[PDB]
This record gives sequence, structure tokens and C-alpha cells, in this order.
Amino acid sequence: TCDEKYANITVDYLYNKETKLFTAKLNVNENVECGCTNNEVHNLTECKNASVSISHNSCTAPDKTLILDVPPGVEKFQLHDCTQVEKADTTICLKWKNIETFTCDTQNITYRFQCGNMIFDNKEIKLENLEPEHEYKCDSEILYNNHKFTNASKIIKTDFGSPGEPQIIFCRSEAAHQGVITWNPPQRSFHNFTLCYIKETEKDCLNLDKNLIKYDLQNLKPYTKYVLSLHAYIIAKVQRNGSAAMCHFTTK
Ligand SMILES: *[C@@H]1O[C@H](CO)[C@@H](O)[C@H](O)[C@H]1NC(C)=O
Ligand SMILES: *[C@@H]1O[C@H](CO)[C@@H](O)[C@H](O)[C@H]1NC(C)=O
Ligand SMILES: *[C@@H]1O[C@H](CO)[C@@H](O)[C@H](O)[C@H]1NC(C)=O
Ligand SMILES: *[C@@H]1O[C@H](CO)[C@@H](O)[C@H](O)[C@H]1NC(C)=O
Ligand SMILES: *[C@@H]1O[C@H](CO)[C@@H](O)[C@H](O)[C@H]1NC(C)=O
Repeated sequence: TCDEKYANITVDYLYNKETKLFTAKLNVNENVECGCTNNEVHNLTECKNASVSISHNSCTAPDKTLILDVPPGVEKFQLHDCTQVEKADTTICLKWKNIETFTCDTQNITYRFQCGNMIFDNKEIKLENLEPEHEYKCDSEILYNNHKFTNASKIIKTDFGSPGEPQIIFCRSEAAHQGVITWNPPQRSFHNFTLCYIKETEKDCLNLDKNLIKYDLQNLKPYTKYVLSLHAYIIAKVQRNGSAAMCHFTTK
């Protein structure tokens, strides 16, 4: 009987973004008859059970009554980049968002991701310790009753990382109220330098142009131990500071 021959028949769901309708592809070799041109049932509404009566000349009545459990709307899911701005240079957070309600039960909805060669099974995923200034291709798919109905790829860039630290050539007093700091610039990309002079509980900071490699410090307490801090910062999706290069000298 056709009900016997096709009792365990399987289906693949193909979404049309223009029509907002699904096509059910019947996983059979022979050209089957319904009541389904090229073994495809077209124009199926999302999250609605539809019935198809299947037969073929190679089998007798009763027909196989096949229930199509149609998945949710492909446009109702959005692959969102949830990366926290402060950690954008070393992390990736990807999450599928449910942008519109659907009637399908969510317990039958499964999300899968593939980043490098790592495979994840969850609505959201998080990658850490990534090297800054690189691009990664994360592939993802959504299953309904273990049936893939949608997929997407997300190419993500790991934002400008923290620069430096700079290499201090020297820092010495050259007058009773003066001290000089000279350095070499740090290796990564940055916007400016931040110089600090520390006299015990006291601390005053500055802002130096990326192009300078020397600084003069006037109006200082004579015969006093000073500590200079120097780091370079970059204004990325957040201000990222490089590690500080310490310096010590004592006035004349
Ligand atoms: C139904 O599907 C056919 C193609 O199989 C298409 O030509 C037709 O416009 C669709 N009708 C509706 C109402 O979506
Ligand atoms: C379709 O039918 C099955 C039983 O065959 C039922 O459990 C399921 O809830 C129905 N699908 C939807 C979308 O409600
Ligand atoms: C969905 O998956 C298939 C098979 O892996 C792939 O060929 C297709 O390109 C994917 N869809 C998109 C939009 O990339
Ligand atoms: C660098 O420092 C100067 C002086 O403090 C300032 O005018 C400039 O806007 C700073 N650069 C950036 C990118 O903030
Ligand atoms: C970076 O350094 C500045 C001084 O240059 C400091 O005021 C600020 O707290 C630091 N920024 C961040 C985001 O840690």
C-alpha cells in the first residue's frame, strides 16, 4: 500500500524570502503523485500543519497521508552581534534574536554555530582571548524538529586592541626645578600619550602628541624624588589604554 511504502518518508524545508512561504521537498527517488511538481509541496505557511496524500503506480491504496509540520518564518530570526564594546578587541558574542513572535513551540528549535572548527549548540555563543585586528567567519543554522530551515554567516572583526607600552630611553633632572623624559613610541596603533608626575600622594597627568619623543618638566620641588608614568591610548569602540612605563629621577 502507498501508506506502507511511504509510512516513514522524510521532508526538507526551503524558505522563499519574497513570498514568506516554505517549500517541502519530499525525500523520494520516484516522481510521486499528490491528491507536488518535482516532489515539492509549495506555498506552505510557517508554523501550520499541512496534509498531503501521497501515491505512486508502484503501490496500491490507501494513499500515504503525510503531515507537514512547517517551521517558523526565516525572517523572524536575526543573528545579532552581542559583543560588549569594552571587550570587542578580544571577544565575539553572537546570539540569535527572535524579532517577531511565532506559534511553533520553541522546545523543538535548536541553534548551531561553527566558528573556526569549534561547534556550539546554543541560542548564544561567546569567544574569548581573540587576538585584536582579525576577521572570523562564524557559520550558524537553525533546526526545527532537527530539520534545518535557516542559516547565516557572520564575519566579525576584533576591534583595535590596547597599544604599547612605550620604551623609556631615559628620565633625569637637569636643573633644580626640572626633569626630562625621553622615549621610543609603542609598536601598535594609538592616538596620544598620557604623562603623569608623582610626588608621593600627589599626581598630575598630561596629554602628549603621538609624534613627540621627549618632554620637559618645569616648576618642580628641588631635591625631590619623582616618578613618571607614560602610556599610549587609542580611542576604539571605547578608550583603550596601553600599559604604563614607569620612570624615576630626583631633582638637583
Ligand atoms: C503558489 O505557488 C505557485 C508555484 O508553485 C505560485 O505560482 C503561486 O503564485 C503561489 N500562490 C500563492 C497564493 O502564493
Ligand atoms: C502538528 O502535528 C503534531 C502531531 O502529528 C503535533 O504534535 C504538533 O503540535 C502539530 N504542529 C504544530 C505546529 O502545532
Ligand atoms: C545554508 O547551508 C547550505 C549548506 O551548508 C549552504 O550551501 C548555504 O550557502 C547556506 N546558506 C547561506 C545563506 O549561506
Ligand atoms: C590628542 O591630544 C591633543 C591634546 O591633548 C588633542 O587635541 C587631540 O584631540 C587628542 N587626540 C585624540 C584622537 O583625542
Ligand atoms: C585610560 O587612561 C585615562 C587617562 O589617560 C584614564 O583617565 C581612564 O580611566 C582610562 N580609561 C579606561 C577606559 O580605562
